[PDB]
Amino acid sequence: PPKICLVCSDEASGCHYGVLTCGSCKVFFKRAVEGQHNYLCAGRNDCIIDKIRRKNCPACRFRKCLQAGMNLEARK
Amino acid sequence: PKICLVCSDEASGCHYGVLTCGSCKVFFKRAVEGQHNYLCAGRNDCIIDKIRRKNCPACRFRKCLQAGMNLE
DNA sequence: CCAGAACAGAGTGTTCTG
DNA sequence: TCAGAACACTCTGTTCTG
Ligand SMILES: [Zn+2]
Ligand SMILES: [Zn+2]
Ligand SMILES: [Zn+2]
Ligand SMILES: [Zn+2]
Repeated sequence: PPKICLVCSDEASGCHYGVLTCGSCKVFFKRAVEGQHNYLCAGRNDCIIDKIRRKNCPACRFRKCLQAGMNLEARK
Repeated sequence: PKICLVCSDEASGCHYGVLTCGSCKVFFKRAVEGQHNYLCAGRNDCIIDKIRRKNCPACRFRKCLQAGMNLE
């Protein structure tokens, strides 16, 4: 049965930083947590984040990472 | 003075028919030539400003067209 | 199996030129 | 005048490595 990234709904590769995610959201989260952490949404902070649109809004992608429970300590 | 009609950034001059910055100038050219299928993650109403213009090419491109940008 | 590094490509914006 | 080239920099996602 299918394993689904809890952030962008792409096929998940495994449990990364505590949450079932794809490889691209894994490394996106690590980069967001180590980066400028100044993200702006051009929308309403509800942007659709899927395989097609996840590049559009780093702010909403990162919000969904946090909301899903991702953390660098990789606590479940 | 001198404001980009697309993203509100300081405008360099009149490009492809409209007063725009350089980033919007080259973005528009790249978009017209460049095949792309742009899709808004929003409502097709995105805020386009100096930082936010990067987020939504679809809305940036739409504003470009609606402002009258033309390859001549 | 998973974190992190490394690699390569896409996207963006500036500088320079005539 | 502004269009184009091209350089330089950021963001992304897959493949490697430990
Ligand atoms: Zn994902
Ligand atoms: Zn958003
Ligand atoms: Zn602009
Ligand atoms: Zn949009």
